[PDB]
Amino acid sequence: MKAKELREKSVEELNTELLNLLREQFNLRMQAASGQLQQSHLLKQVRRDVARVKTLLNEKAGA
Amino acid sequence: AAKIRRDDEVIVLTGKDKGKRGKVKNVLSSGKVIVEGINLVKKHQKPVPALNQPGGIVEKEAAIQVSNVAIFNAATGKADRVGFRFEDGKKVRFFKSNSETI
Amino acid sequence: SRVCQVTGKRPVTGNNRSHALNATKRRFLPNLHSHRFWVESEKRFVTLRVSAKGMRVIDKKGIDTVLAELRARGEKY
Amino acid sequence: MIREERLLKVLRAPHVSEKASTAMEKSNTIVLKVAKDATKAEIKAAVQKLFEVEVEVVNTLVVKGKVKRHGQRIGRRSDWKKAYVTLKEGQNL
Amino acid sequence: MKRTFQPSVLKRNRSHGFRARMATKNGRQVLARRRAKGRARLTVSK
RNA sequence: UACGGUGCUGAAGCAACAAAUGCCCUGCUUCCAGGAAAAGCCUCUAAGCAUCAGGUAACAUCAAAUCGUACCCCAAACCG
RNA sequence: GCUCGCCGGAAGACCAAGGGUUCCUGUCCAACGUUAAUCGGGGCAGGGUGAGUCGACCCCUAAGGCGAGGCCGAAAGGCGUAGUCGAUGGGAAACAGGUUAAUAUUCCUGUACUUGGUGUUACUGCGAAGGGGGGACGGAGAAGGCUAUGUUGGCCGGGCG
RNA sequence: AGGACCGAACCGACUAAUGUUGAAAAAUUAGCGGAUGACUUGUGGCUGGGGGUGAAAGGCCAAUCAAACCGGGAGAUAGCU
RNA sequence: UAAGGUGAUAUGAACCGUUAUAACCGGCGAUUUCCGAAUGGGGAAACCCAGUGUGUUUCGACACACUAUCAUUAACUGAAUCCAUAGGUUAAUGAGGCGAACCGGGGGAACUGAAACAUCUAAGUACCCCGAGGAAAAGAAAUCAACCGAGAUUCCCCCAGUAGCGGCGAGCGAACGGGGAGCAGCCCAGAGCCUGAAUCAGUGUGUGUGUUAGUGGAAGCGUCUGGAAAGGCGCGCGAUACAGGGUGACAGCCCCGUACACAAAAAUGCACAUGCUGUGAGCUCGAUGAGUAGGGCGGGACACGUGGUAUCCUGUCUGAAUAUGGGGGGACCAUCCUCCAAGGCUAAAUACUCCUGACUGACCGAUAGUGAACCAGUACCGUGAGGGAAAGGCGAAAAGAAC
Repeated sequence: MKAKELREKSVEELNTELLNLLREQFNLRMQAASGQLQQSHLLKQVRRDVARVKTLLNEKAGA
Repeated sequence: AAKIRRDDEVIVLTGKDKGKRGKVKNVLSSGKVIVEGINLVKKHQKPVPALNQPGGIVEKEAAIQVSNVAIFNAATGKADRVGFRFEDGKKVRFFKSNSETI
Repeated sequence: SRVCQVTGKRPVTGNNRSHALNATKRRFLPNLHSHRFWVESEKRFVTLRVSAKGMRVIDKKGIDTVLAELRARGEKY
Repeated sequence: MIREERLLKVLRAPHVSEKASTAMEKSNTIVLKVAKDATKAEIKAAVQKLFEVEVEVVNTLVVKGKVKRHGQRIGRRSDWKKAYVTLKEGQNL
Repeated sequence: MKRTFQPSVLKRNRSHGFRARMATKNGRQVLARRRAKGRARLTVSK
């Protein structure tokens, strides 16, 4: 009872993972290669969030 | 738990002037603490971009050993030892020889 | 290989010994011949590479008991 | 059925940003760093989907990594794939 | 002067390569000995 | 012109002769020592099917992926 | 930069093998260069290798390798049928200009060519680890007809030493 | 036509000189033999150590050969130094 | 569990976090590219090329799963050849490969010693191969003993360097018997009195109990020298804690600990009515492992070299009796004693350490100790198998030398 990702146990996890990957991670990669500052923690946060949604998609079958 | 925390009024035990007392600013993983105004060293700062462009001999605090640091008691103005005794999973710190919760 | 297929006789290993007792490594081979045995229950011929002692065992015990032992051992024929 | 939006992570960096790439954008092509295992159909679909532009032909090459370090610690940089993506027409921005 | 080493990566891989080692049980013993010694490259040909 | 160089314009652009060890030529002649294999290609039917599936010709459209491609190579980049 | 010499069936140009960034640009001269070095195949940074037509892959096989079953062998294993790999050989197709500091039959311009998928139309017997043809082959010698190429003349531009 | 003749590439190595801590653990220079053939060469394959291969010298088998190299028996043994 | 963290050289940058939800540690899961037994076919490891389904399709195509071989079993087909077998296909289950030593088996040297060397030795050693387990093997007398008796196997100490074997040379070398560690015996070759009626194996909680995170954990101040006190001096205190390590010099009382007392969501190692599944109990009667024992020839193993040589094993050829019977008691024969081969299973004492944890050392201390204190089986060397280094220390703290 040390981490709280019970918030995204709803349906449309495929839509949420699609918004996490489709142009969010992509635009952060384009921004990081063109040069902007804040992306250093945002890239890690987005790839971790993609890992959360993909674990939950493997966990449940209703979404 | 750690006896000396992030913001503790503490007193030095050994080295240079051991009478001075100050507040911890950082606790390092190497078993060392930065206490405010205690190990003033004069670093010869080279010129560099971003911050510290001209450089200087500006004093800076060095890390001192947390064993060389003892906590301070306001009621009895001496160095004191710390114990961890309370009933639940959150153990409070108490002063030895006074039995008062910090 | 040179295996009797009914008595399990393989080449064993011993010595050529002479008058001066010079030991030289030699091997003793089984008296192996390929023989077609007529089986009456299956009404056919079964070819086995067997020793002459193996054919004596086949004559004594019958070919049906022998082939039952070969199926029990799992050996093809 | 244009390829999966998960699979359209092949585009890695927008612009290699030197005189060859900028001269190719001045005349004809965008130059991109596109994955290692990306095929030309994947790069074509990814450019046409993730950008508004239309592409005619994609030319790819594999860049080998260099060593760049002294003999105390010899190491190698990673191989990467460089795509010349031809979309010379119909953009003002 | 023609020297003894005349390189060819095809003959190198056919003679001393990983699959040439794995074909015979003795080359698999060579690979077992090199894994037990701890070589960074099993077949330096490959 | 920062003298790396850039851009515009750009006339004649034909004929004869001599020519290979290259091409026709995997040809021709001759000889004995008597000079790979299989597929691509063409054709024939067997089992099967019959306005079906296929094969031809025309037109239109799509596709041709992946890897190599720098540089040395009678050598200061290969073997010594 | 101007002279002088050297190779020129190479000491020129392009590949294959082999090597693996030595390629180009900026910067540096500790070590490495049998000397100095401002230079470098050296150090450190960037950049640079763009293909339906070139090669590999791919289809096919030679020598040979492996080889279901199989035969043999104390064991390990040896040989080998079907088969499946194996180029150094045999099957589709692109040329000339222009361009980069560094790519080039790949990029650009001009003009093409080949092999498959799908769809429409018109005609119609289509169909195979099968049969046949073809691929498909030696050495030497001798023409003839050419061409790459070269020389000379014409033409054009410049010259008037 | 020819294991024909002369002579380059190519293959080889008869003589001499130099080099002998070499430019080179067999080469350079000046000549020399073959140069359509028992030729020469590229690529790949096969033959494995009391074994192979040898127009045969015990030659060659990775600068190693009257028995390769590596590891092991192994600290063989050494009445010798 | 926590007030600090985002592994290291390695700083920075951008951030996360208050102890009730950052990070760290543990249990259980999720993911786990490609190669490699590599398993769809191939291959020059980390690559090339597919086939069959299901689904999507913007018609460009995409995603996922399966497809190796062998053994066994089942189903359906299926020749010469009518029946049938051989073969073919599908499905289920198992295997494959790796790993340091120990163990069993198949094969098996030579150097050497004999002061040469061939019998002999080295030595059934090295090595090669096969197989298995946490141990393996062996194992419940066709065993010894000696007229008294012991009562399966294994391991240790004696016996004993004995008896013997031996070019009676070199050398090899028991047994009986005794003292110990450990110690339960069973089952089939078969029918009736019995049908869970006691063992054995499997199966999810329970008790007890260890493991995989952890928690609390005593008691020191003044002064001198000194850069620094843990040292000298003085006065106390704790001790079921004076094991150890760090801290600016040598600390029981500064820190981490230590003695002691505890702690588990979950996953896990062992004794039961353990709910059950199967095998299966005790009584009577019967049977008592045949190409076998033995023999001839050639060998091997027994300490035993064929010798006067018993016993075991069998490549070859033979070949009984079968409990009024047979084996052994070291040529052999009588008597006597003792035991039942030709079918199996079986814990413990025994061997070993690739590993994990704790502790120890009249072990080493950077030419030593591992080859490797350090980015070491690395750099280099070799076609390859393979060979194989050198290289530690500023300081208490970078305060790593502004100008």
